[PDB]
Amino acid sequence: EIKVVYLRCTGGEVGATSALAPKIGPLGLSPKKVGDDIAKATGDWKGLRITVKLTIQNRQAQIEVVPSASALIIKALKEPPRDRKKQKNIKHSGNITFDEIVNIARQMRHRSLARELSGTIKEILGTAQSVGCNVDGRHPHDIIDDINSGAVE
RNA sequence: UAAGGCGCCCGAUGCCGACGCUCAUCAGACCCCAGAAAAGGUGUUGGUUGAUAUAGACAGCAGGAUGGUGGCCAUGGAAG
Repeated sequence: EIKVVYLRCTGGEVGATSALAPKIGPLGLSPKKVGDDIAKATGDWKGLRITVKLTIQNRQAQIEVVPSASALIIKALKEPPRDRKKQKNIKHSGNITFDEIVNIARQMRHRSLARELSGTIKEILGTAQSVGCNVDGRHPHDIIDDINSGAVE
């Protein structure tokens, strides 16, 4: 029977304290094989958590990845992924390109949960500061960039 | 007449007294004088000052009460 389950996975980094045997266990597939297939499928994040769905069947489960608007910004921030020790105050420092902002805006538009494309850029800029980064100036300046200099199609 | 008094002891309001204030399960009641403070009261009576009201109050009841987002630096999970 077709069943969907949502897992806030670690991504490519394989987890030791797993919460996968509580859910997939009564469904049928080996939860250690569950943890191994998810870590191979996401891949390109390798440092980030993604809320991925698992469209499971009776014989084997399959993988389809759903990135969030906050999940796609930290993806573009090319930072070196570190070791397990996880040094404190990792809060990111860098510059994001303005083309990538429309790239999620077109991606959020295809996911079809938003305002028209003009309104998509503000709800991704409203989360860019929630990611904790700036584009040559924070969203206060981007409100200035939104009005009378809108690069919207 | 003074200072004191004038329900009764106890002489004098047995004034058609005036206007208020206060309810005390510890009421209060006249210099020296014989007993109380800080603090507090949505008890009640005054005031002071500043805001709210046909561009609609204050309660009251009944309705949205979400959303990018189940935000992330993330803690096994924290999605108000």
